[PDB]
Amino acid sequence: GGAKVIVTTSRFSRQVTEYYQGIYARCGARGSQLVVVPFNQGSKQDVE
Amino acid sequence: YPFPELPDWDKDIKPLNDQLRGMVNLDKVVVVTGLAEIGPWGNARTRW
Amino acid sequence: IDALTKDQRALFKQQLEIIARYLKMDLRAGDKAFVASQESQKALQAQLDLWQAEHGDIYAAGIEPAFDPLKARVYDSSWNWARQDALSMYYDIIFGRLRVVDREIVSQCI
Amino acid sequence: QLEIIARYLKMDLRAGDKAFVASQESQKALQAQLDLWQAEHGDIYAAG
Amino acid sequence: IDALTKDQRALFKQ
Amino acid sequence: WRRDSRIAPLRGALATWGLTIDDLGVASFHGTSTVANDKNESDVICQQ
Amino acid sequence: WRRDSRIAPLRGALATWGLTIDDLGVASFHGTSTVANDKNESDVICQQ
Amino acid sequence: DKDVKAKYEKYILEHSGIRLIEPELFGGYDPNRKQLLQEVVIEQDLEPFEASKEQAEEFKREHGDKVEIFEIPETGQYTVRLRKGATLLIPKALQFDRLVAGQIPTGWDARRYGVPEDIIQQVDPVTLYVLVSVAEALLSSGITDPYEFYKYVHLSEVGNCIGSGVGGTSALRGMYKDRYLDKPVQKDILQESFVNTMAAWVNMLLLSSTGPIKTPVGACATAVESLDVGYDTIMQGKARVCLVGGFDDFQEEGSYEFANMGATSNAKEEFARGREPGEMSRPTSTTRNGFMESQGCGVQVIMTAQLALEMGVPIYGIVAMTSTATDKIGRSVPAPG
Amino acid sequence: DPYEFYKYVHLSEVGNCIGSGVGGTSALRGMYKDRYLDKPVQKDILQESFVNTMAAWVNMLLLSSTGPIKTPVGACATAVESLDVGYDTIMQGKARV
Amino acid sequence: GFMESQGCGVQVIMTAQLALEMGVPIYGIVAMTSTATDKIGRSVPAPG
Amino acid sequence: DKDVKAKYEKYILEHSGIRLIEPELFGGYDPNRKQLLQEVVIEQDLEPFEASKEQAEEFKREHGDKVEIFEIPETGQYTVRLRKGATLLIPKALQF
Amino acid sequence: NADNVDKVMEQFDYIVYPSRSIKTDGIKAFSVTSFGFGQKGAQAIGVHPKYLFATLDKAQYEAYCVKVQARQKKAYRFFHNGLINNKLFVAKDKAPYEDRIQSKVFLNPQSRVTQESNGELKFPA
Amino acid sequence: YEDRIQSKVFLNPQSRVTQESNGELKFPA
Repeated sequence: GGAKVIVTTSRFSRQVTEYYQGIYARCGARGSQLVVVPFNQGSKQDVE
Repeated sequence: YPFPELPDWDKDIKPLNDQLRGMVNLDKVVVVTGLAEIGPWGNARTRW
Repeated sequence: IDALTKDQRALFKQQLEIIARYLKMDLRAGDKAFVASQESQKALQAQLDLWQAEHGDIYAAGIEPAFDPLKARVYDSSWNWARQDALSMYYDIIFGRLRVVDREIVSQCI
Repeated sequence: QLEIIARYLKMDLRAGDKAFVASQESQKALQAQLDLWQAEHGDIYAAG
Repeated sequence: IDALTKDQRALFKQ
Repeated sequence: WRRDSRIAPLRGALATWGLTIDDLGVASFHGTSTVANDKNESDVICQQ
Repeated sequence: WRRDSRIAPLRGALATWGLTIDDLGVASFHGTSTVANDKNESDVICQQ
Repeated sequence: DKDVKAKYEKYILEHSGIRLIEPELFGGYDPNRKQLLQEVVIEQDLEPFEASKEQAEEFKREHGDKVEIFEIPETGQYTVRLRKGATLLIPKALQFDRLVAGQIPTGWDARRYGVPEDIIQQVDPVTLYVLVSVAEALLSSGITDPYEFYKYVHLSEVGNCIGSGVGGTSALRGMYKDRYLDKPVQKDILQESFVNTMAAWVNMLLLSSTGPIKTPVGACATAVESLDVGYDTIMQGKARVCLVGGFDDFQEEGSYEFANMGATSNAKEEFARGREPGEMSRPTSTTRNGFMESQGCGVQVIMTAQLALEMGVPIYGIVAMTSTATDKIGRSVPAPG
Repeated sequence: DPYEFYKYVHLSEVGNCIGSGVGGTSALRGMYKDRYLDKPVQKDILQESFVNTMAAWVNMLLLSSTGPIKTPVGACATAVESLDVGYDTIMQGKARV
Repeated sequence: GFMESQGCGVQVIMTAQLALEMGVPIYGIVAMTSTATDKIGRSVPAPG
Repeated sequence: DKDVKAKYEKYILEHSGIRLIEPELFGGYDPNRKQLLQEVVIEQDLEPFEASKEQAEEFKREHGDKVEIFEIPETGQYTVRLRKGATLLIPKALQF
Repeated sequence: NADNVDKVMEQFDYIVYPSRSIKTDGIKAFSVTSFGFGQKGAQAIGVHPKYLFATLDKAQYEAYCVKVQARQKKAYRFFHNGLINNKLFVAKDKAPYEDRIQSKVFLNPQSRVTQESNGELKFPA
Repeated sequence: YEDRIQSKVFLNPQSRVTQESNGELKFPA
């Protein structure tokens, strides 16, 4: 869909960087956007 | 130890031969015959 | 041996102290401040040993922040990838990686 | 004149301050980590 | 011998 | 095509083997991962 | 005289203006005041 | 063989490609401790040390008023005391940014390919990459003994056009620094700082030929200019066969210098972007911010189509056209145009 | 005015083949020594240690041209090799001046 | 032994055509030029 | 013009051609005092000197065991003392 | 590493930027271009071998095709012999011509090396 | 050449500089 999503990962490696860009190369409809970010929902601070 | 694959006379070359036979002086035609390298990934073989 | 010179030492060591006293410099003021901060460093490790005991390691590790704007990677070049998948699929058909059977060709086309 | 006596007595004069500096760097690593706990949980929790 | 005093010397010389 | 005002050298050497610019399939780019070089490299090869 | 087995390149370029080796009047020598270079320089030009 | 992949693959990948600079490969370089010297004017007399009569004199020759040397009546030696005012050099270290660089695989050695021991010790590493290269480039072209060229062709048609950007960067240092530092350097390191000494060594070990040699310096784009040069030279009867290529090494003084221009990419800043070594090189990315230092060389032997077919050697392609070209007036030396 | 060349000839025929043995020997020093000594050196002395930076400056101040440039390093005999290079280049339609 | 010395030397070269067409002085004709290597050896400077 | 030859010719010839190296023309080079550095390992503590905080660190970064740096509580500067074992560079000159 | 190609590159109709390998039917010609410091810009064009071969006769081409594969077998032998024994590089000691002949060989534009009795290529006396 | 013309001048293998209204040499608009 035309969706812009922001995806959080707790294993931020080139391997995972790749995986997602792989995904976007194949599913990225015009208008869409993929933003990957390191995150750790164990952390109050990270969340906020 | 692979050399370049020699094209097929019939399948690959013949369709051009009609136009190109002797249409070029093979003494002012410059050709890359050998090929090597040493770099971060190894000789050209490993690198490729 | 060093009895006939432990006399020497004892002498010079006092001689040192006097110079010190004259220069108005506390010789052992280095060790004094060290001892001190090494008591405060026990009060920390004390408290920090509480957290460690009430939660355990895996928790401890799992709450460390990790989000950092500078690591954020952005993927938005739909246009270029299209032409890729496009030109990619063309040669796919020609080599027979794709038959008109495979629902795949459909997916890709969409 | 002091320095020489020192050198002769084989006693490092500033070995006191040296060891102090050092332990006051380790004392930063603690306060560092302990400042994490403090931030992910807040005071009332800590106390409780 | 004079090792236990070459220390002395060195000192005084400075 | 030597000094031929009406034949670009790219054309020339390509035509001598019976090809137009449309047969130039792969362009290998210097592409140094720098800011300006890649915007420019593309540009030159494009205009051409 | 290009690649002519029966015409030394010296002859060639000289003959093209209507001259033989006999018209080569002045030879300008590297002649570096070193021991070997001057015995050799003379030699090459001589043999020629 | 079945196990090779299991054992070593993990290692192999981890110790080749673009990686963190391995100091072993660079006689101790560690970007995390860039060594500099700082001039310090001592302000109190320094302790005396022993010296040969010559050395003593040298010291006094430079300092004079600020140094005292005296004979040791007994041993014939001398004694050096720098007085206050004397100028000294104290080493310091820097934390440099470029920690990543594309380096030849960890373990590669010209000795394995069969290069002679003495020659190993006598030439710049760069020459080693070139010797090995040209040796394997002849094999990928069916030439075993390069003398085989002198069946079909005269000694004066095997040309040699290998170039570089600076090349000999290692001897170049021993000349301008290692010698001013009084470290043990060869007497002839001057020989090995020239771009064309590599080229020469190729001719003195492999293809003994009275062929043309034109060695170019086209900076970053050398390797191509070399193809041109070789190309043209061959199309003028100057030669029929001809080695062509480029080479350049990685060095402390090099890497450090590009970084002052802004050419290389800041490893520290990029490590702070989550980037991993060797995946810091994105040629078209939105995030592309600077290039990657790398070492090594590359050669390709070129021939007349004639000589080619007559010999019966493989043919990888046709050099259709080559050319070099400058841009307009400007004052920016590096600006691509 | 070197632009006078662009009366009779196109921008792409004024070629530049000036070479040297090492050339830039002065910046070459500031790089390998004057900097390790922490003396005040330019940031771009790397620019000026290349044999072809001389050549470049010639083109950036005088003859602004899209001509060939092939700069040689023939050691002691460079200047002649340069004549060769230039010669050949001109006899291949690459340039006229 | 030889003499160290400093400086440079240039000479601008043209097609006889362009020369006469422009009407510029002509100091001489570059009749022929060439470069040449010597035999196998291990002496880097030895003139041959 | 008529005098030019009289005045300067003497000079001109004497200050061109192959001559004795003129140091002015080479930022001070004088083959009579070729400067080198010799690595000397000091064998007694050296006197302390002032430094910026950065510089201090740099020095320590290179010598470590063989250098002590401390803050000046007041001026925010530092103090550098190379202990015995430290490695120094002393200039010397050659007659070339 | 083509992460996500810069929006600026979209203007460039004629270029497309692959972020994974594409196996095609084949390529005819290519353009390797590059740039450098000091306004050094150089471009080269290469053309597939077939097109050269299309100058000949099946006669010639198929006669060359046999020479080629004989070489590939000497080459193959060499490489494996070399990998094992550490001799992909053989340093030449003596030149092809004995010293006494040198001037002659240098001047006879047809003098060429003959196979000899040990397997060594020499100029003949 | 003025900047706007550059690409054209670079590609027109006959574009040549004309004398101008100061005496400077310039490729024409």
